[PDB]
Amino acid sequence: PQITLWKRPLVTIRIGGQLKEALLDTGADDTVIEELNLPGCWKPKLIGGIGGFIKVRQYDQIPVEIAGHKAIGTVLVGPTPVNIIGRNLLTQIGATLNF
Ligand SMILES: CCCC[C@@H](CN[C@@H](CCCC)C(=O)N[C@@H](CCC(N)=O)C(=O)N[C@@H](CCCNC(N)=[NH2+])C(N)=O)NC(=O)[C@@H](NC(=O)[C@@H](NC(C)=O)[C@@H](C)O)[C@@H](C)CC
Repeated sequence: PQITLWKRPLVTIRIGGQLKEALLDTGADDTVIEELNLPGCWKPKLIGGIGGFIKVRQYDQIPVEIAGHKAIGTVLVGPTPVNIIGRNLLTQIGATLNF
């Protein structure tokens, strides 16, 4: 699709069999989702944002369906204020910015 930016670019994703809402975030290197269980092994990581750093769980090679487009890649899980789809998965679905 073509998504304009008058409103937050929120979309439905499927991850681990569950439906969630997430923000398409060109300013995020990585995909960060609120605390939940995912299958498999994770390792501890820290990530930064506007306000500082938080601790997250890094899961690799997780399938995510993003507005009906498939991706498989890293998902970080932790106390993010908003679920965000970052460039690691936006590139997989062919997302670009256009103006
Ligand atoms: C979680 C809240 C929504 C997404 C977030 C994405 N902003 C980018 C900004 C770039 C850094 C300052 C971000 O956090 N990116 C992180 C996301 C985490 C991630 N791992 O991908 C990032 O790329 N982090 C990199 C580091 C890049 C930082 N800069 C740098 N390396 N020079 C990293 N790998 O840790 N937006 C925001 O932080 C903005 N917040 C908002 O829009 C709203 N606030 C809330 C709480 O939703 C609004 C109500 O204010 C800020 C800028 C104020 C207008």
